[PDB]
Amino acid sequence: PELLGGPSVFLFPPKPKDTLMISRTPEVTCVVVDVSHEDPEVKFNWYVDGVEVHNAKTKPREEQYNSTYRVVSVLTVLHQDWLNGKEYKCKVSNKALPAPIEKTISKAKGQPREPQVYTLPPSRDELTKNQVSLTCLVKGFYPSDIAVEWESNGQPENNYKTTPPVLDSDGSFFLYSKLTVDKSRWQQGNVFSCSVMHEALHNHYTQKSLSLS
Amino acid sequence: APELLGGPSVFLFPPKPKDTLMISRTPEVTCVVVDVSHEDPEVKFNWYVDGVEVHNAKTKPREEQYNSTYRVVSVLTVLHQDWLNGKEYKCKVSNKALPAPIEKTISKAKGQPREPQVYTLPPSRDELTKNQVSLTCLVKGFYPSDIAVEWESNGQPENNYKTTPPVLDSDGSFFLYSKLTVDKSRWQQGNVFSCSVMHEALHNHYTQKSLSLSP
Amino acid sequence: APKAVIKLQPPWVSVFQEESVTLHCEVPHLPGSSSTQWFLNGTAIQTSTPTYHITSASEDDSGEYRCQRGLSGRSDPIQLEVHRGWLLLQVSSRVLTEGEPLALRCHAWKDKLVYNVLYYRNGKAFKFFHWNSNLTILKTNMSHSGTYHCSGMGKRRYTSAGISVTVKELFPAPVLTALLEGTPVTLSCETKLLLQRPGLQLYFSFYMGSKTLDTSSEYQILTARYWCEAATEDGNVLKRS
Ligand SMILES: *[C@@H]1O[C@H](CO[C@@H]2O[C@@H](C)[C@@H](O)[C@@H](O)[C@@H]2O)[C@@H](O[C@@H]2O[C@H](CO)[C@@H](O[C@@H]3O[C@H](CO[C@H]4O[C@H](CO)[C@@H](O)[C@H](O)[C@@H]4O[C@@H]4O[C@H](CO)[C@@H](O[C@@H]5O[C@H](CO)[C@H](O)[C@H](O)[C@H]5O)[C@H](O)[C@H]4NC(C)=O)[C@@H](O)[C@H](O[C@H]4O[C@H](CO)[C@@H](O)[C@H](O)[C@@H]4O[C@@H]4O[C@H](CO)[C@@H](O)[C@H](O)[C@H]4NC(C)=O)[C@@H]3O)[C@H](O)[C@H]2NC(C)=O)[C@H](O)[C@H]1NC(C)=O
Ligand SMILES: *[C@@H]1O[C@H](CO[C@@H]2O[C@@H](C)[C@@H](O)[C@@H](O)[C@@H]2O)[C@@H](O[C@@H]2O[C@H](CO)[C@@H](O[C@@H]3O[C@H](CO[C@H]4O[C@H](CO)[C@@H](O)[C@H](O)[C@@H]4O[C@@H]4O[C@H](CO)[C@@H](O)[C@H](O)[C@H]4NC(C)=O)[C@@H](O)[C@H](O[C@H]4O[C@H](CO)[C@@H](O)[C@H](O)[C@@H]4O[C@@H]4O[C@H](CO)[C@@H](O)[C@H](O)[C@H]4NC(C)=O)[C@@H]3O)[C@H](O)[C@H]2NC(C)=O)[C@H](O)[C@H]1NC(C)=O
Repeated sequence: PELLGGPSVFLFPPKPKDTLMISRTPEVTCVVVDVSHEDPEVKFNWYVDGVEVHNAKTKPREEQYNSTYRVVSVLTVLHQDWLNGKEYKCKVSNKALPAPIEKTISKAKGQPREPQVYTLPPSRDELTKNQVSLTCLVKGFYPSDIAVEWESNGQPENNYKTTPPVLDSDGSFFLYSKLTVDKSRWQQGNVFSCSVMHEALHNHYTQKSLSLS
Repeated sequence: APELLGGPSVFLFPPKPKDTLMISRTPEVTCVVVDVSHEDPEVKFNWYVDGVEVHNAKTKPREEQYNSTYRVVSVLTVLHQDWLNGKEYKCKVSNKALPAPIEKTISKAKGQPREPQVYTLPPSRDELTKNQVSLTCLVKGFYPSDIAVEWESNGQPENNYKTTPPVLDSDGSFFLYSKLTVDKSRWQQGNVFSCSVMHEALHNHYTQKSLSLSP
Repeated sequence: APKAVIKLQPPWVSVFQEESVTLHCEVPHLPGSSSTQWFLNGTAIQTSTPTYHITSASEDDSGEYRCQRGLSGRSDPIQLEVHRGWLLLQVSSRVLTEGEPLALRCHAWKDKLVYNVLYYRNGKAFKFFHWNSNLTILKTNMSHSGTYHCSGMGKRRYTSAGISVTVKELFPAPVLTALLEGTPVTLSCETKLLLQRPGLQLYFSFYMGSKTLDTSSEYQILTARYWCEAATEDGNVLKRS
């Protein structure tokens, strides 16, 4: 105890889509909260697998609504570095801290496993209603970092929801994605696609189509 | 040393969803008190069903956790219709490490109940190449999230399944998916599998949808 | 003879159960060996010494205290509340006038330690302290009125109950109440007292940009060839046109 008090530090991973497309910019984010007005200056040190890097971008402090300050530092990461399991450490220093605070984040460990993507048409019983549910089953993938989207004729589908990843018996994850479309469009044979982005997929994506027979 | 301010904490838990819908079962609310110090171990419970105190609650003995604290639990049986009508259940904990008795209250989730729609989805054409195969049960449009989903076949429980958490849908209701994994042998032999769902908005609180190969 | 006055030591009008507080009945003309009459909610108290010591406060000690000694008037009441809780927002007074300091304390039960304390006004935290610390607002204005409470971190995050504090306004802001050269001139300032202040009176001034022109409550040319500034003598309640 004794020296209790001072800011806290939270370290956030990059978005899964951002690590799987080389044109996007994946970033790890180090957020310091509970910074006082009296001791406002915060210092960040970033390490990648234990050696310091100097290209992080640190935003100026911003007054929160609870009278405290918040300071954010963003480190752009290389896609392959994150995918290859490198450890990103943020070290936060401030005179209200008697010893710096260090946080470490990396990709979940374990051999990556490729997801299987199965589209399932609406059940016959659901056809009697106004809207029908198209379902994308994605199973057998590891780690849980994944992205699921729907598309038809080059445009996104607005009305879909995806369950969180669920741990399955064999240690892999599965999820379902429900796209709600008007029964008229489904019966007019319009083709709907479910796109899955995951690191264990060739080119980090696969796409499965689904339409009425 | 001047110790950090603080004492025990209290958590009040609702009955399991299967216990609320079957009169065959007994639903119960559970009051758990953690961080109970050895130096002040005495815990007192007062239960109030909708304001009036009741006394049918039984408290488990003090059990020490390895973080050198005590964890005392008091369980109180509740009536089915009282829980589902909206009765407020209040636990009152008293301890000398507390400045005042801590009070927590639990009740069924408010909001107009909505009936769940249940649909069985057979395996995908492409999954038939595997020898372990997925049977899917979609349950959508239900409120509140309190639901129970199981699988049966030939009078026996099929337990090799997993069910997603409830998910908030665009229309304010909830949906989930249940995946039952069966060997492709059983699916092609023509066995009938059943998805059993229990929810307060169901008639008789129960509905089941069955699934087997079309031809 | 003047009125008696009660003083609290500590000055906090809210205390925890089993805490200690001493009440002092002070008559400005100091008296010798006269008895002190103490009252709780109009009911006299056995104690007759010029101070009253509550050793282990209980709910029976809550209410309005007044006192009186010799030929003094009975004091204005002091309200004491006794509470239970993890944290208590202690104030020196519930009612104040503009320019009178307000002292706040986030008091932890049994004087235990909390850190990362927040002070709240009207639900919004306006001050943060890594280590538990009192907080004093010296130049109070009516905007400091509200419900105050506090929070802090012990083994868990704990939060005090609210308590309302009023800072009464002393006088609104001024303007100046008012052509051919060679000119009759009548001009005044824009405010007078709001509380019944018997022995208080305001000082007014007349400024334009940097060129200024006192207790003079009326400004006037010889015959005519801007701002009225209203501030107490203490210079702690400033209002401008
Ligand atoms: C004063 O106020 C500040 C500010 O709060 C704001 O203002 C006040 C006034 C309020 O109005 C408040 O509601 C406002 O939000 C307070 O600061 C807060 O402090 C608390 C702690 O007291 C923090 O709580 C942690 O939150 C984590 C999650 O935070 C995210 O989600 C919340 C909402 O859920 C958001 O509000 C946050 O901002 C975070 O949001 C994320 O932000 C990331 C970075 O910006 C985003 O990632 C980046 O995204 C960008 C795009 O913009 C790029 O793409 C980048 O590439 C990408 O990296 C991200 O998208 C975004 N997410 C979302 C959903 O928006 C929790 O994870 C954390 O829990 C951990 O720690 C707890 C201990 O405190 C513990 O109990 C938990 O169990 C958990 O512990 C973890 O457990 C797991 C096991 O499951 C372990 O494996 C882990 O190791 C372990 N971790 C740790 C660290 O131990 C906390 O709950 C809160 O985040 C913070 N808010 C903000 C805004 O900073 C402050 O507290 C107030 N002071 C006082 C005295 O009250
Ligand atoms: C000392 O040890 C004890 C013992 O803990 C256990 O023992 C050892 C071996 C350790 O390894 C521990 O890790 C281990 O867990 C500690 O006691 C624990 O104390 C914490 C609080 O510090 C409690 O956390 C709360 O948990 C509830 C939910 O807890 C259920 O789920 C756990 C698994 O997920 C399970 O372990 C629990 O036992 C409990 O499980 C339920 O048990 C009952 C049996 O009676 C059964 O009927 C249920 O079916 C069963 N459920 C399941 C899923 O198994 C969680 O809800 C609490 O979070 C609330 O409060 C937080 C702030 O306190 C807040 O951050 C949250 O947001 C949340 O707030 C709620 O938010 C929701 C919205 O999401 C809102 O609707 C609510 O209104 C709101 N409520 C409140 C009150 O705010 C909280 O996280 C542990 O449960 C408890 N463990 C046990 C076993 O009692 C103790 O802390 C240790 N002390 C120290 C100093 O370390």
